[PDB]
Formats: sequence, C-alpha cells, structure tokens
Amino acid sequence: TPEMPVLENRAAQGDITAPGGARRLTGDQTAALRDSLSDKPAKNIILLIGDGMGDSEITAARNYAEGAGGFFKGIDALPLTGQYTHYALNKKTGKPDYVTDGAASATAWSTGVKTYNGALGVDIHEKDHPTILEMAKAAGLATGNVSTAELQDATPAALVAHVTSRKCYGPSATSEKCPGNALEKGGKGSITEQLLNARADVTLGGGAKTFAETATAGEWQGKTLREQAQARGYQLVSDAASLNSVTEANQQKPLLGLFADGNMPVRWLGPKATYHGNIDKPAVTCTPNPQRNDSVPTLAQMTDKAIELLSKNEKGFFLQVEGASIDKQDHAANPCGQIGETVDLDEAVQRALEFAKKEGNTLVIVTADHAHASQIVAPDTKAPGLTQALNTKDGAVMVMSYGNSEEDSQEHTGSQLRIAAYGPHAANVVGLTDQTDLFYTMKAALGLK
Amino acid sequence: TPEMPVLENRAAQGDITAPGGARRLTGDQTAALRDSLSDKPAKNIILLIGDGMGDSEITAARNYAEGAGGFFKGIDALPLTGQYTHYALNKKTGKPDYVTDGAASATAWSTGVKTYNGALGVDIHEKDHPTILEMAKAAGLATGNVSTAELQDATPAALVAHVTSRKCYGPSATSEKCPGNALEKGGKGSITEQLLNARADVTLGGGAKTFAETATAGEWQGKTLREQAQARGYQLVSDAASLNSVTEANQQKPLLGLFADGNMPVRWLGPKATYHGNIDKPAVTCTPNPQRNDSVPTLAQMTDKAIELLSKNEKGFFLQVEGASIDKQDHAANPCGQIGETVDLDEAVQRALEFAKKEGNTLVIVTADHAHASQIVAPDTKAPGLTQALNTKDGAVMVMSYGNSEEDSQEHTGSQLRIAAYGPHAANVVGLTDQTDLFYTMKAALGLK
Ligand SMILES: [Mg+2]
Ligand SMILES: [Mg+2]
Ligand SMILES: [Zn+2]
Ligand SMILES: [Zn+2]
Ligand SMILES: [Zn+2]
Ligand SMILES: [Zn+2]
Repeated sequence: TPEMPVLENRAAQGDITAPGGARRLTGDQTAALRDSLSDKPAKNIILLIGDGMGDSEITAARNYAEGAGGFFKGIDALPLTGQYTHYALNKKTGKPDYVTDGAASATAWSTGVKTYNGALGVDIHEKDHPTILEMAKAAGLATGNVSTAELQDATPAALVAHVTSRKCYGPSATSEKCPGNALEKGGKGSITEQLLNARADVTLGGGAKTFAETATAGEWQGKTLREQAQARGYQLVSDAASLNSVTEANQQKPLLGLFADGNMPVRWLGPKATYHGNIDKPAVTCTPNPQRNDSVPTLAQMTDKAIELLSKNEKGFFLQVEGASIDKQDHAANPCGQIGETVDLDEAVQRALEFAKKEGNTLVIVTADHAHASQIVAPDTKAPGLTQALNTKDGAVMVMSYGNSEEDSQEHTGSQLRIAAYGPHAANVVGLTDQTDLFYTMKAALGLK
Repeated sequence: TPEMPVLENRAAQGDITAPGGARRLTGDQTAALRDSLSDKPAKNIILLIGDGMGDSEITAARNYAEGAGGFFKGIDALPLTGQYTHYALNKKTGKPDYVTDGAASATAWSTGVKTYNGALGVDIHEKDHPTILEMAKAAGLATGNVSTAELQDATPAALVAHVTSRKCYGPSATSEKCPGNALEKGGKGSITEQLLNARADVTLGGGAKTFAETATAGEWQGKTLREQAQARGYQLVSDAASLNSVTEANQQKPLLGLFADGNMPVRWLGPKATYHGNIDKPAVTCTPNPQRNDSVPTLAQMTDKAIELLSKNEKGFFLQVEGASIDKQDHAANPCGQIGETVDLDEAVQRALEFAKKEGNTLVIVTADHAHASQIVAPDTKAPGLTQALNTKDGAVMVMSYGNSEEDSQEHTGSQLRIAAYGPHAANVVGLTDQTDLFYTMKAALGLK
C-alpha cells in the first residue's frame, strides 16, 4: 500500500529562539513508525551512496544550504535510521583494518564479504564472489549503475568487476597490476572489459577516456573498447540531449552513457581551505561552477532517466546511484565543492523517493561507504590544518576544518555512520549493523537466491 | 509487557574473512521492531549522557575494548536509533552558532528551548524556564542526578540551576559573574545553592570543594554550603562504603554524595597523543589508573544504588546519569583516558537496561550533548595535529587523531550524532530530530504538563 510515509517536514517548527521553536517533531511517531514497517517483498531497489558522506558531511551541507534548523527534502526524509560499521581487512593477517577505502567497502555491500583495501569483487584470498547486480540480472530483473565518477572508479566498478587492484582500469594497467586478471593471460579482463561483459541495462557516468584503449586479446582484439561497445549493441550517449532521446534500454539495447573524459565536473566553486583561513581570510560564498557545460547531465537528471527506462521491466529493477565527488572534494579540502555535491545527491534522492512513494514496492537506501576528514568547528578556531569560513543560509558564519593529513590529500576516517531507508524491509537498517548486512538485506528483499 | 526486546547480540556472527562472517544481523528485524514500538506511557525514565560521545567516540572505544566486530552490551544494545542536531544560538543576534558547549546543549534537552553557550536554564533573553527534573518533582515523581564530574559542571547543573554563566559555581564567583543571580543581590543563588534548593532525591558526583564556601545571604549565611546541606536534612556520603549503607532517599532524607574535591578520577591511564606520535612512538596499551582509589565509587555502582533507591517511589522516577570524562579526556587528547570512560559508561548503560528489561515501563535513552575532536585514521597517517597508536583487542593497531585545535585543548565539533532509545515512546528518537525534541519526548512519556 502507498500508505508507508516518507518524512514530510523535519525542519524546525518555528522561532528557534523561542521554547519549542527548534522542535522538528510535531507529535508522536509511534504510529507513523508502525506504518513504515513491512516485510512484504520489495519489487525494486534503489541504493544511493554519497561517497564519504559521514554525518559530519551531511550536517555541514545542511547548515550551509538550508541553515541549521533546515531539512534535506531527500537526504533527511527517510523514516528509518541506524548506524553501520565499515572496517576493512588486512590482506596478510586477515585482522581488521579500521579505515577502509572506496574498493573494500563497495565490495562489502556488493558481495557480503569483507576484503582488503584496493580489491574489487574478490575476498582476501583473491577469490571472486558474485555481486548483487550480477544476481539481479540472473533472476531476470533489470539493472542500472549510475555515478558522477569515472565508471572505472571503485564504487561503480565493484558491481561489475572482479580484479585484485582498483588500479586496473583498462587493458594496459591490468597487464601490469592484475596480471592474473589480464585478458591475454587468460583473465576475465580489465575493469572496463568486465563492465562491457556484465551488460547491465543502464550504465551512466564518466570515464570515456579508458574506453579509448584497444583490447589485447579476445574477439575484439585490435578494436578500442568504444568500438567494441558499439560492436556489441550498446547505445552510446555523451550529453543530455542524447540521453533524453533514448526510449529503451534492455538486454538487446543496453544504454551506455559516457559524459566526461574523467570524472564529471562539480556543481559549485569555492577556493581551497587554508592554514588559518578562517581567521586571515574573509567568509566565502559558493558560486556555480563556470566549467560545468550546460550539456553534461546532472545526477538527478541521470537518476530520473534511469528509473524511467528501468521501470519498464515488469519483473523489477536494481539501481545504484552515487554522488561521487563529496569524497573527492573532501580529499581536496574544498568546502564549496563538497557541499555542492551533497546538494546534488539530495536532488537525486528526491527523485528516488518520488518514484518510491507512488509505486509502493521499492526499497530506497541512502548512505556512504565510509566517513571522511571534514569537521564543523567554532569560528574563532586556531587549527593546525586547513580551515575556511562560509556564509550559511542562516546568514551566519560556519567554519570547516580538514586536519588529519599534512599531505596534499585529506584522509578518510573510520567512525560508524548513518544508514537510512524507506520501504519494504527497511527495518533491517535500524540499530547497529555492518556494511555487509546491507548485501544481505537487499538480496532478501528482492528474494534472490 | 516485558515483551519488548533489547538487542541481544549485534556482534559479527563468525569469521570476518568469510562470506556472511562479519554480519551482525541474523534475520529480518521487521517483527522484532514492531514489538519495540509502544506509545503506552513510561512510568520511569533513565537518561544516560556520554559528554562528547559522538559516533567517532563510540567506534574507537568499541574497536579497542571489543575489537572491530565487537558489540557494546549496553551502548549498542538499544533497538531504536536516530541522529539529532544540537546547534546553539548567538546571544546578540539569535542566529545559530553551529558548535554548542556543555551548557547550551544541556539546557536544550532540559527545558526545550535553545540558548547561548554558557547559559544554564535561561533563554537568550535571560529568562528562566523549568527543567524536566523540576517538573518531575512537582508531579510527585522521584528524581536523581548522577555524574562523574563536579556536580557544579554544566551537565548535571543544567537540571537544577538557572544562571547566566556556567562559571557561577558557588557564592564568590556568582557575585562577580552572575550579579543578578547572586543571593545577596536578591538572586536565586549560585549553582551550588540552587542545587541544594532543588532537593532532588538522589544526587551523586564530585565537586565537594565548592561546598566549602560560606553563603553571603539568606537563612544559612555564615554557614558553609556543607553545613547547610546537613542543616537541611541531607545525608552526606563520600565513598562506596558510605554509599552502600543508605537504605532511603526521599524528600525527608535526600541523598547527596560528594566523592571528589573536583571531578572524580578517570579509570584508565595512557600517555597524551603527540605530533607524529603514531609514527615516532610505540603502540600504546592502556592500563588501570593508579590514583583511582578503591573507595571512589564507579559510574555503574552509582547508577545501581540510585536506581535501587529511586525505584521505591510508587509513582515513578526520572534519573540522569553522565559519563563526563569522555569529553574532558577528549579535550585533553588522551585516547586511553577517553576510551576507559566510554567503557565505564557502557557498564552503567547495562545496569539501566537490566532494570528496564524486567520492569517494563522504563524508557532508556543514551546519547551525547555534542560531537568532539577525536578521529580514527590509517596507521601510516602523517597528521598536522596530535596522534597515537593503540593495540586494540583485535590484536591490531588503531591510530587516533586530534587536529582541530592548536591550543592546549582539543575542540568540540558540530556534526549531528546518534541518539538511541529502548522502551515506551522510544519511536520519537528515530529519524532526524533536534536536541530540544528530547525535552518534549520525555515530558510526554511521563505525562507531565
Ligand atoms: Mg566512489
Ligand atoms: Mg558534562
Ligand atoms: Zn569512498
Ligand atoms: Zn576517498
Ligand atoms: Zn559536552
Ligand atoms: Zn567539552
């Protein structure tokens, strides 16, 4: 029944200076909560991942774009919540590695088995395990993979590739870093080659550059990975106009959208945080990114078309969407770039719920692969790292700190983080769980075996 | 019905290197969750605050004392979870201050009205508003206030004092910083004086030192605050032995335990984090604190006696327990001191749930006032701040970083953080809520007006 509620408005109710004015709740949630619980099987699953979107990343984005008492229409409107752990494993010893990377974590929600950082679709012994996209496809469901990063990147790759090192993008690199994976050595092939092999119905993102390499062995040996895609019946799109034109995407006519050479461009602009930037520099106000060409589709646009095409399959669909640069910008210590991307992920989460709400059998999940560096500190702060002051929507200054790395790249962190869901089987994300339970939650919802 | 479950075992189910081995869930939670939902009124309420206990603080403690795949028998066993916001207000402008202190936040969950940092029980206008402990007492319910910090510190004081500055501990300071509060100027009195006025049934913690001042005005002017307590029917205890002897604590015979001049001592020892400590210094293994005399009671012991005493009142009770030094040690950049205290709080949370489980009408809440500085980073990290390497229970190294302040004290952070509950009306903590909603959830559960 379309009787399961999405959080309507969790914004502050009134005057935050007045008693009860900062409240986000209007009444008791006991009933509404009872109405969100359902162990009926999910027909569809949309999994939204914001790379590096820890609770801290979620708070700074809200504080700035919607103000402290604000509310993310998408990101915050999911009724059921919990916290989950995402530690990885040390390759040699098999003990825990408290801070995972994009590859070991992505692998965990995809296969349900922990692995060492850098691995994609294999356990610590180097044995392959089937991904949820692969199991979806086998049962007859439709499949989609959407991201704002190069399709070869860890997060989207973890669903279609089984390599020993995330560096094995296309043919050349594979030969050198994943020899037992290289096609000419009789391996399954590079990440790019295994993606074309996988043949999901809809694949959208960046990474057009690796597609320029020519394979070394196999049927298409000699031909660039791009000619092969063509040669195998893939529809190729490079912009919004083209994307808007596709009316079908199935096994006979799978869709492949390559919107950028490398990663798709970020939405906002802002300088990079600096030492004492909060006390030596004026407050910043993010502005749109000039280089972002009007033709490059947005995550929400892409999520919209994907869901439109995929929902045709009467059996069902599984889709994974990732706002990839929150993390990348968090690594670069660029508050504006980071917040812009969280806002961008929120627009897509809204499209997800919209469909969810009116269909009634879609399970939607929103979370991140791990926590990151960014911190929200006081304005008078004298930090050892990189800081910047922002003018928020509250019309107040907000200071952000990056202080875990003194190298050119800010580092991930291992704190447990938020996981939120809405729909059939959402109860399984409440409480403390582990990134791997997610794999199991999905599989059970769709009734895969 | 005692049919409402607490989370049994959320530890990894088996071999974490194996498929399904890291899972924390055994089945579907939809039913178990349905059985945790109840809008029946709560007869009692126990509120446990870990000062500065952000998700990061909880992860590190677990990683160390229980290992990555571990599970806090108390802190992690609460079935319903959410994330809540705790921003404060700028005094002048009344706009949000994204990073609150111990006072503004404590005031928020006590009165339900946001305030500026430093304030205890008054809004930005300086108007007093009633605390949840006060409303409890008026309804006839029994009340208790437990903490390991000076009873005059922000967290426990926010429940019984209405001053303009948290610095107004006893008579002297009040006269100079809260003149319009000073007893001699016709004010309600210093924090300490207002505490003895409040007359909760059970009050345990530190801060014996301030009780040595003599009041300036009123009926007991001339007499030290201690003689006054005695003069007003207060039982005074200073250690375990003495504490174990009380068999009654009511309005006629209220219990006041002062177990330390300042803050009670921390449980573990370990050196302080240092610049490149993780790379220039050997891994650390915390050890018990030599100075912690065997006679100073522990948080769990105190929670145990208090609940024992308070549960006599047939009408009900309201209790607040605080593990205060997680924050203090977090400020001091001492990983062992911080982790020892979280474990200590976990023991109390266990004692809380034990009662809850068998009584059936108690609502238990475990959360923090705000997030803090500590981060869990990679072993080879080269950070600008303070780091240290620990040998966890997994027999692996874990590195912790402190890098938001270059002053002698590490700073708070403003990330939304976990809030977990078990019992009647626990549904109101799921999803995104604000620290003030907590004031309203408790009041409605106990049916206060
Ligand atoms: Mg990614
Ligand atoms: Mg405190
Ligand atoms: Zn990542
Ligand atoms: Zn990263
Ligand atoms: Zn605090
Ligand atoms: Zn503090």
